[PDB]
Amino acid sequence: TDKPVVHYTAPTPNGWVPAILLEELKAVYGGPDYETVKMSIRDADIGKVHNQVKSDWFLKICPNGRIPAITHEGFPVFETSAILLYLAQHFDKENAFSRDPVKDPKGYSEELQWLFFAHGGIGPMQGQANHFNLYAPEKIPYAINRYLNESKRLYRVLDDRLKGREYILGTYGIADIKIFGWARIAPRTGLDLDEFPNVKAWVERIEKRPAVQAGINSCN
Amino acid sequence: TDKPVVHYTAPTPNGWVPAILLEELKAVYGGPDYETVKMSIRDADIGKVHNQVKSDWFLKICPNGRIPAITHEGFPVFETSAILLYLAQHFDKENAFSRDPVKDPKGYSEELQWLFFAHGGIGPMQGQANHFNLYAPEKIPYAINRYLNESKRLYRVLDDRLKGREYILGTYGIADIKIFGWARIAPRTGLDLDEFPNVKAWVERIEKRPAVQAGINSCN
Ligand SMILES: N[C@@H](CCC(=O)N[C@@H](CSSC[C@H](NC(=O)CC[C@H](N)C(=O)O)C(=O)NCC(=O)O)C(=O)NCC(=O)O)C(=O)O
Ligand SMILES: N[C@@H](CCC(=O)N[C@@H](CSSC[C@H](NC(=O)CC[C@H](N)C(=O)O)C(=O)NCC(=O)O)C(=O)NCC(=O)O)C(=O)O
Repeated sequence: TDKPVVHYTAPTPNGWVPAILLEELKAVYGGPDYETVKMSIRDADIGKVHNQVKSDWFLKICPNGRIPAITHEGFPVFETSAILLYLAQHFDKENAFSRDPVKDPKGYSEELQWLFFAHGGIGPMQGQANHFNLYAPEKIPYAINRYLNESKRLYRVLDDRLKGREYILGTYGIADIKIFGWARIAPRTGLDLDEFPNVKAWVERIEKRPAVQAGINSCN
Repeated sequence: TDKPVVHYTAPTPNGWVPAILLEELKAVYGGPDYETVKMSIRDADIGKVHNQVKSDWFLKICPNGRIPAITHEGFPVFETSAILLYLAQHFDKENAFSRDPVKDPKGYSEELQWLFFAHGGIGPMQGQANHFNLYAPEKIPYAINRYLNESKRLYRVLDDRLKGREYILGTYGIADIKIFGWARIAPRTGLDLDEFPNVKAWVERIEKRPAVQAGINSCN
């Protein structure tokens, strides 16, 4: 009775996103279902909790010792954007949320470019902004300013891409889902989404999807 | 003298990597030939040099205003890893350096996972280590140590992956190429590669390849 997909996750800008896609897929195709394994991302739990991202058994699934990761009938996939691509290729047969590499090589490339932009830019830089507010023991203005300025620059790139559209590649798909995990916590990072009104409306359009709520809530 | 790919680049851990793949492809297939446009990545040059990453004309090719980017018969691709994937899909017809998404969905997924690992882990974090240790106008020991330590953690993940192997996914390919651009300057960043002897031997075997040297040199 095991589900075909197991999602190892935590309620975070990265952990929400495969669950969002899984719920979107279910709403369209009727499946697949998934099992959720809630993992500790607290360094104070290292060694002493089985479901903890540094525990060795989990490194066989995600060698980086971070969430999210999935297994699909035993096959492991780590890194948010790679998980989204995997799930789309295996379950999104009508291309509702993703572009086909064979029939749409240029559109597929576009999708990869925006995923990699988020994966190398928004996620890392907004995460460093969060680091220097929440976790660094001292206030370090050089670093706080560096990462807030860089996050603002990246959100301007995103806002400009959203001008004249409702979604990054026109129709809602996995590039929106990846970025949305971070964009919905942008205010708490110190960005003003009212300064990026295309981004703000896009976050609101996605937040109101029932599958998005179900995916976020599955991580709690 | 036809050049169907134009590579907008600079001699940097990201700039080298598409040129390396282009030269690997040229050695196996006899093409594609390419033009190199050397771009200033310096803020001091903004508005003062035509070939500068924040120039409006370039934002039409790379909306993030960073190198590398390519055009292929006019079609733009930005983000190192997305460029590698595009060039592989379009020119690596015998899959000498890359896995096919249709014929090898598992291997293709693994390749994406390691590219995304590098793109969200090694490049961003080693780039921050370089910023604080090498380029910032003030020395901030907390930040230097944070990003040197995180780089070391990421290199330990890579070193353990390379145990028992010569290349990340068995045969040399685009996942190695992506990380190699950063790993070859790890000593400069501040990592002692003797502490990562699998990474060290892997850097050495890749550095010796004539196509690698040709790609690196093309960015000067
Ligand atoms: N590139 C990976 C990133 C996954 C990731 O960062 N997972 C986090 C929780 S998401 S919460 C956001 C996360 N922050 C952290 O993980 C903070 C702790 C970390 N050790 C540090 O020192 O920064 C971050 O900034 N991410 C940057 C990015 O997405 O590029 C995790 O498991 N952390 C546990 C641990 O590190 O032990 C992906 O896309 O899947
Ligand atoms: N994710 C992109 C990154 C491309 C990139 O960083 N390009 C750099 C040169 S490569 S040199 C390595 C680069 N450092 C820089 O670009 C230093 C300047 C920057 N503004 C800063 O303050 O961080 C870096 O750390 N990159 C992190 C990563 O790869 O994730 C660039 O054009 N800089 C000009 C500019 O910013 O105006 C990719 O993979 O293509």
